[PDB]
Amino acid sequence: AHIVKIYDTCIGCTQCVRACPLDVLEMVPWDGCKASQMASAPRTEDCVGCKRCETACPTDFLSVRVYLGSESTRSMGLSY
Amino acid sequence: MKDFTTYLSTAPVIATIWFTFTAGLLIEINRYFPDPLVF
Amino acid sequence: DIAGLTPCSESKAYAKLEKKELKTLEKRLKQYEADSAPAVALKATMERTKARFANYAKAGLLCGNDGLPHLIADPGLALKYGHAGEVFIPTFGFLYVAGYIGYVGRQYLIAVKGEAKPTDKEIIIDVPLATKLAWQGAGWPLAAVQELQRGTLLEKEENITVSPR
Amino acid sequence: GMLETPVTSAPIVATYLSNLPAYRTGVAPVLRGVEIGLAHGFLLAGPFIKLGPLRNVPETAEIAGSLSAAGLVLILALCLSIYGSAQFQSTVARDPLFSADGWSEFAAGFLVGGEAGVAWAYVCTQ
Amino acid sequence: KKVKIAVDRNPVETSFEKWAKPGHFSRTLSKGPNTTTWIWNLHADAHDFDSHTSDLEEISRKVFSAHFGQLGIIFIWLSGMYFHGARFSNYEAWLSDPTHIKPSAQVVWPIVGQEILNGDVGGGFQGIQITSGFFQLWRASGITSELQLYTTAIGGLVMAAAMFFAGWFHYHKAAPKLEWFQNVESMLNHHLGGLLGLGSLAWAGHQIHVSLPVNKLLDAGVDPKEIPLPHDLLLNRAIMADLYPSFAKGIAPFFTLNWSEYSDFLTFKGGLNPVTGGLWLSDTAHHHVAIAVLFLVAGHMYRTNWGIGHSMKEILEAHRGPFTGEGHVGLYEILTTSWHAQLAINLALFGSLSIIVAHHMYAMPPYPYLATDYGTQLSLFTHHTWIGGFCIVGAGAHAAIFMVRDYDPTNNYNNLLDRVIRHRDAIISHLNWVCIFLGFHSFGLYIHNDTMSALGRPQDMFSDTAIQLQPVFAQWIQNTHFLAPQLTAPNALAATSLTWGGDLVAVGGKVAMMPISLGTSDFMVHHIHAFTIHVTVLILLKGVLFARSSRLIPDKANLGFRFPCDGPGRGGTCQVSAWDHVFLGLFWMYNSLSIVIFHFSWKMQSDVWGTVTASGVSHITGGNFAQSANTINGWLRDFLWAQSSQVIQSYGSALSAYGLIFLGAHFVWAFSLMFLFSGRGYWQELIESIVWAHNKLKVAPAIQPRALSITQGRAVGVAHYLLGGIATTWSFFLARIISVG
Amino acid sequence: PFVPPSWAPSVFVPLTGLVLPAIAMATLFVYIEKEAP
Amino acid sequence: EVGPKRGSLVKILRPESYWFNQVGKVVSVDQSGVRYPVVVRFENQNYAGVTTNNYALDEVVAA
Amino acid sequence: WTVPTLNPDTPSPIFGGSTGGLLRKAQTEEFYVITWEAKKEQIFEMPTGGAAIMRQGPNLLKFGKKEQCLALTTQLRNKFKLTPCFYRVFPDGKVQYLHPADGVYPEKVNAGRVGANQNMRRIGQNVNPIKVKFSGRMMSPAEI
Ligand code: CLA
Ligand code: CLA
Ligand code: CLA
Ligand code: CLA
Ligand code: CLA
Ligand code: CLA
Ligand code: CLA
Ligand code: CLA
Repeated sequence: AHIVKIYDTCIGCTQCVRACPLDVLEMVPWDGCKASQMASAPRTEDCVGCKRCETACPTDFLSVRVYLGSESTRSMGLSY
Repeated sequence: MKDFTTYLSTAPVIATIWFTFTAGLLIEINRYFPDPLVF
Repeated sequence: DIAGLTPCSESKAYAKLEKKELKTLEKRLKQYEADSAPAVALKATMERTKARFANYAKAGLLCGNDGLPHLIADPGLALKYGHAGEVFIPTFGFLYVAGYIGYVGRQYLIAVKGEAKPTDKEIIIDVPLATKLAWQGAGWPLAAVQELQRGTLLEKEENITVSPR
Repeated sequence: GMLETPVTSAPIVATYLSNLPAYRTGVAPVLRGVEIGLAHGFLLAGPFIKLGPLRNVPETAEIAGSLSAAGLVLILALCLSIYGSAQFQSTVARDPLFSADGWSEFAAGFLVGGEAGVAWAYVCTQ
Repeated sequence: KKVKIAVDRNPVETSFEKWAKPGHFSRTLSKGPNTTTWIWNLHADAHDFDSHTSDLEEISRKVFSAHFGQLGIIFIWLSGMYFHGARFSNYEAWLSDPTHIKPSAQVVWPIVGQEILNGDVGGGFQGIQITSGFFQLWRASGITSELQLYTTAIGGLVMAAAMFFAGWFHYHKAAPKLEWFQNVESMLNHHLGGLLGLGSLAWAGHQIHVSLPVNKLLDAGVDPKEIPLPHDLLLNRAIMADLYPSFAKGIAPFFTLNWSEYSDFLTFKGGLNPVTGGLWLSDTAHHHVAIAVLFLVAGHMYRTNWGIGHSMKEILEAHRGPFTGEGHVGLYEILTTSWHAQLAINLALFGSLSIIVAHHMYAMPPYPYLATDYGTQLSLFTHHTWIGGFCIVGAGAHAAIFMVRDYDPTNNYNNLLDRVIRHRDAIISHLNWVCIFLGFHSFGLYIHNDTMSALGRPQDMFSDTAIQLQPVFAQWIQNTHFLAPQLTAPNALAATSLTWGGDLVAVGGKVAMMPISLGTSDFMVHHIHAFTIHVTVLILLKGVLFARSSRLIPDKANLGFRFPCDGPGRGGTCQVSAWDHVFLGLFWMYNSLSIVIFHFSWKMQSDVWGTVTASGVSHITGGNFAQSANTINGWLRDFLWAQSSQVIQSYGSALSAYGLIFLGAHFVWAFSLMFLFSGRGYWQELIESIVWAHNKLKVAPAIQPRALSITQGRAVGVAHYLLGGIATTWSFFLARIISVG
Repeated sequence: PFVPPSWAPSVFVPLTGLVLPAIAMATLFVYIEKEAP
Repeated sequence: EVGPKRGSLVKILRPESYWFNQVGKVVSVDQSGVRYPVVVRFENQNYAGVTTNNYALDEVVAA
Repeated sequence: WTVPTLNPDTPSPIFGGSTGGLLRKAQTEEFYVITWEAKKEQIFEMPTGGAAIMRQGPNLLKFGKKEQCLALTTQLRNKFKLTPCFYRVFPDGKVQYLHPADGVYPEKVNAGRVGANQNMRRIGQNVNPIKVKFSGRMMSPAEI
């Protein structure tokens, strides 16, 4: 499975969660930013690695990173 | 007229006029001084 | 002379090539009239060929075994045997015009960088400023040397972005 | 859900497919292999006989074609055996053909049937 | 329901204010540039009218005015061709000797030694030998002097000014409404009757009154100066009556249904003119008359403002069978509201028509002294073929654009389009299998022949001497067409063309047209053509059907029509957009059309074109197509290596320019490989280092330099690939056909 | 002497070209698709 | 009152930032104990088209 | 809020069928089932290709992968303003609720969610790969 990591530079804009096409990320309460929210990846077994979340992240540098790992039926997005 | 001059000041028009001027100068130099190889 | 070459004024292959070019031009001219447009154009081409060969031989160029002129790029040989007009003088001429263009462009960028929208001036060229800088760029070597000596030509390392290594 | 068409839903083609040995579901796999091998070897002997490099020389075109078809049947039998070994390794009614022993017997039956079909096609031209 | 002229007065004010604000048409580009990408975007979305606004009326108005601008450009180009033929050509000299004087209409200035390009074309003229065929067209129209061409050039300039004025007037002063553009019935009626029918009738009138008598006197040996002027022929009935006796009766036999009296200038001769080598102008005039009547009849089919006529919506809705569900329901609304769907249909039929034009033009030469001009024939066939292929790829592109932007599932519940998208997997899978079958059975024959020839076994090859594959169907069709004038065409004096069979027609010692025999090599190259066309169709169809969704990316429609990818996920989703399918289809179209033009060139130079001697005909290549086109080595040696001699040794002559382009075209094509095999990440980092060097010397531009986008990189690569390859073939073909033909 | 017989190529070339690659491909194919316990 | 003054120009010290060693205008500084309270706006956009970012107190220097 | 239970006897939208449906993976590995409530009969676009008609009330559909279910969820939420939910079904009959996992959509923060895969540092603070070398397998410095 791919490795999805969230960093402390996240501003809690929830743009990465809305851009995820397989429901891998979510928002959890936090205290390190004004939005009082932080991105999380509790369902990385369903991540395909499209990196749409990185495209939707506005922080410099990115707060969410996807490292392509082992490949399975779910990570390869195979319907067969 | 101000807008027309501003349009003429755009990069493609300026590049076209400048390259036409430079090419014309080189062509006229080679026409009045045919086959220049050395100084 | 240099590299075992011979002057074009004494090369037999040079004169042979001139005769060959004039021969093919005359052969093409033999099929037309004597007072028509192709005849006049061919005669003009023949005169241009003769003038070009005489001018190349008069310039003192060196010809090889093929009868074609050969250029000398070494400054010592060029200045010692009168070949500076091949590669030396055109070198400095190009350096002057190239530095002219580069200096004018750099001056324009520095001039428009202190405005409200420099990108707008980059896409829509300010003709009066560009013309003034183009005319003032004649003293580009002196101005460039002065800028280099004052330390204003380069930018400090702390003001230039770099990768995280 | 799926797309149904008269080509895949006609009862005539369904009966024709069910009548084939591969879709019998209840006979011995070795018998199925023998039938399939005979039906394949008989048709396989043709191209090598009429188009091989020795197709113009007489009294040996059929010999070379039949030998080539026999070699192809042997290669196909080896392919069936390795397919069965690499497909069934662990774990209506279940067809016994889709098993290690079933597919091995099927491959052996295919080899015997294919060689018999090639030999029968050779003598049929004499 | 009412067809009328709906126009809004002064919608857009004519001003130069927006000329100084680049990117005003786009909301994103109106902000201004910050990076260099913006500049490219400024040109990539200039004509994307549906992307600037969602108002169909504004898009239609912009399209209509853009059409006027295009017609003005075309009129300027035509006027330039007529002006060049009237002031810098040898048309008048070529008229007195069209079999020896080479057509030329371009002269270069004597600068930097380029005057060598002004070759000796004949007639006491020096210039560049043209291959557009304007000389033959002007001779067919009856033009005998440069004054007529000059007058036509001035008229073309006037027409161009009128086209530009029409575009400005229709965009800024009187802009048509949306309901005016949606009158497909009225538009089709006018285009069928008025445009096509009236144009054919007017051209038939010109041919009957100008082309036929002038060309009859020209073929009879009369000097062009002694031939009466067209107005003199149109003013008195004595000259026309002497040339055509039926003119003595006037237009009376036309109204009394005595059309048979006009058989002197309206015939069914067929074949070709033995004097000029082209089609009989009486046949072309009669052809245009019949075409005009047929199109005029066709222009009275649709309902506009009266009860009579047809409603295309009713016709489409009435066609419904048990195997297609609803049928053509919603197709009328799709074609009356989406410009991309109409562009797709029009581009497909337009490209197919261009290819048909190329074939019919080489087979039945319609202009005098056109068949013997091998350079013009080869250039015309190749040019029209390329235009047709490009238009076909564009048709696939716009079909995909419609499917991505204008498709609506609420109007396609169970129509033909809905069912096609439902079984797109089956369609693509079967087309994939037939493509693989065709590739094996077409290319494997050549590979087998190459291997057998190299192994010293020519008896095992797929040739005429060895195992043969004769095209029995094509040969039977050829025999049927050759025998048609005796049983199935009693009124036809000869066949439509000489390619079917019969005797050869030669003009000036050169074979104008002779029968074309088909053998094993023809069969193999035809299957090669079928395979290449099938693969191009597969890529374009796959890009259209899977443009909205697929098993890999279920929401592709949300990503748009032109997007680079969807990330390296799912194993990699590089080039999934329909744009990338068009990008690959361009390469396949180039491959297909290149093999097509190669086959045409070799077949014509081997079995058709050549000189005529005493008791025998000698071809250009000596008839080596039937023996060498069955192997790849034969195409590489006898066609590519042997015929490229003329372009590589062209230096020092008038064709040297072709050789230069032949080298330049090899450069551009290779240049394409830099953009097609690389990615923008490397270039962006390299640009970062160059920007560092610029920042060090305070010469960093305000507009941040960015590497080309992924889509732009693919577009640049395919553009350079197509330009380099087509220019290479163009230089090779023109140099070879001008030097030996 | 180490000289091979005259019939050595007629036996070794078909072996190395068809028998050995078939055995190697079959054994390798079985090894690649073998499932771990 | 903690952090740089609003509207002042600062230099970015974050190595992985696109605007490293570049000057940007200060927009606002958060008064809580957040990790990156300084908001900096830049004239040149990054590769993602963004012109603003958040930085810590020690990641920006008055330049 | 409580986890819902799949109702296999739920009507499916009116669709004539297509070739982009389920494959052998649904019968041997797993498949997905999406259910939603529609206020009225409406024509929507199927993620596998084609146009279907959702009926008034409950609607059930089957897909081969989770991406198809989420694409349909996004389409139903953004266009018709509905609230769909899906499950992963195994051949043995096991049903696993997937989205929204906690009953609330992940774009909005909800109490009770425990953060996972969160690094309390930035990217620039990651160590070099040499410090991660000779580990159990290929490991990136971000994994530690
Ligand atoms: C870009 C690289 C380059 C290269 C590869 C050369 C190569 C050469 N140069 Mg040279 N030169 C260059 C740049 C270069 N030069 C530049 C930029 C200048 C301007 C300052 C000169 C000015 C120059 C002069 C004035 C002379 C040479 C000479 C020579 C030749 C022999 C001397 C030598 O090798 O030492 C390297 C060259 C130098 C260090 C420059 C000084 C010259 C040294 C001291 C040798 C001179 C002594 C004597 C003339 C040697 C020849 C003896 C006899 C055959 C007459 C040699 C082929 C000599 C020559 O053969 O005359 C025809 C000569 O006198 N060059
Ligand atoms: C001098 C008269 C005139 C003036 C002042 C304007 C002014 C305006 N027009 Mg307009 N128009 C005119 C004539 C004029 N037009 C004509 C003759 C036509 C018919 C073609 C049109 C059709 C037209 C349309 C359809 C539209 C406008 C639009 C506009 C507005 C903004 C676009 C613009 O001009 O940017 C400048 C654009 C250009 C300078 C591009 C010129 C391209 C020409 C036509 C083609 C050149 C072909 C080229 C030579 C061949 C390429 C080969 C290459 C190697 C060079 C603007 C207020 C647009 C608008 O209102 O936005 C909503 C709109 O879409 N015009
Ligand atoms: C007998 C009537 C008639 C004729 C001859 C034409 C002819 C033409 N139309 Mg048109 N059209 C008509 C009726 C007609 N239309 C009606 C009734 C409608 C409304 C339902 C339309 C709506 C329409 C649209 C939306 C478009 C056309 C377009 C075109 C041009 C296609 C370009 C081409 O390939 O042709 C060959 C080119 C030529 C033959 C050049 C010669 C052009 C001359 C001037 C003939 C044009 C005659 C035409 C009736 C204009 C006279 C009106 C008068 C006020 C000046 C063409 C010239 C396209 C276009 O706009 O092009 C600019 C296009 O987009 N037409
Ligand atoms: C669009 C096609 C076209 C055109 C324009 C013409 C035109 C012409 N044909 Mg023709 N023709 C055609 C097609 C065409 N044809 C075809 C397809 C055939 C094959 C069947 C023929 C076969 C044919 C024959 C056999 C003959 C002609 C002839 C003629 C000429 C005289 C027609 C006639 O007899 O009286 C027709 C009368 C009219 C058309 C009415 C004229 C209307 C005028 C212009 C109205 C002007 C009014 C205006 C207000 C005036 C005020 C002026 C102002 C300054 C004050 C004429 C110039 C004859 C000829 O040329 O003799 C050698 C002739 O013998 N044609
Ligand atoms: C009647 C013909 C026609 C028309 C009206 C259109 C119209 C349109 N096309 Mg289209 N297309 C066509 C034919 C046509 N196309 C053909 C024949 C092809 C196959 C090549 C395509 C393939 C195609 C693609 C892949 C795309 C479009 C797109 C578009 C839309 C955006 C405009 C645009 O392309 O940007 C502006 C136009 C340009 C920047 C022109 C580029 C200049 C080229 C590269 C030069 C070609 C080389 C030249 C011939 C040689 C010159 C020599 C050189 C040294 C100077 C627009 C509505 C785009 C779209 O829909 O957006 C989403 C899209 O991406 N078209
Ligand atoms: C794909 C094109 C193609 C075709 C049509 C052929 C055809 C042929 N090759 Mg050849 N070859 C090819 C490619 C091709 N080759 C290539 C690419 C190479 C280089 C690697 C070679 C190298 C090569 C060599 C070295 C030799 C041949 C030889 C031969 C001949 C005999 C081969 C043979 O008997 O095999 C047997 C064929 C089969 C066992 C299968 C037949 C195919 C059947 C008919 C298809 C069944 C489909 C059916 C309709 C489906 C029914 C469905 C339902 C109704 C049941 C034969 C005419 C031999 C020769 O020299 O000729 C004298 C020979 O020695 N080829
Ligand atoms: C790497 C060295 C090498 C190479 C490239 C070749 C190549 C060739 N040999 Mg040769 N051979 C070699 C070593 C080599 N041999 C040695 C050391 C001996 C002495 C025992 C022989 C004895 C030999 C005979 C008797 C014959 C050939 C023949 C041939 C030709 C037919 C193809 C073939 O493989 O036949 C078979 C080759 C062998 C059976 C020798 C292999 C024995 C070594 C010890 C095993 C090598 C294992 C290998 C490195 C593992 C990698 C292979 C694979 C798993 C990746 C071919 C050109 C035939 C010929 O001449 O055709 C005209 C033939 O009759 N060879
Ligand atoms: C590198 C090793 C290799 C060897 C030794 C051979 C040898 C042979 N090939 Mg072959 N080939 C090879 C590689 C090889 N090939 C490859 C890599 C390809 C793909 C490019 C081909 C493609 C090919 C084609 C298309 C054809 C051949 C044919 C032939 C036969 C020549 C027919 C002949 O004139 O004799 C006379 C033939 C006979 C007397 C009949 C003998 C029948 C077989 C060989 C004997 C019995 C089989 C044996 C018991 C079982 C072997 C299986 C084994 C692997 C377990 C010959 C025995 C031709 C052929 O098959 O003939 C019909 C032919 O059509 N080959």
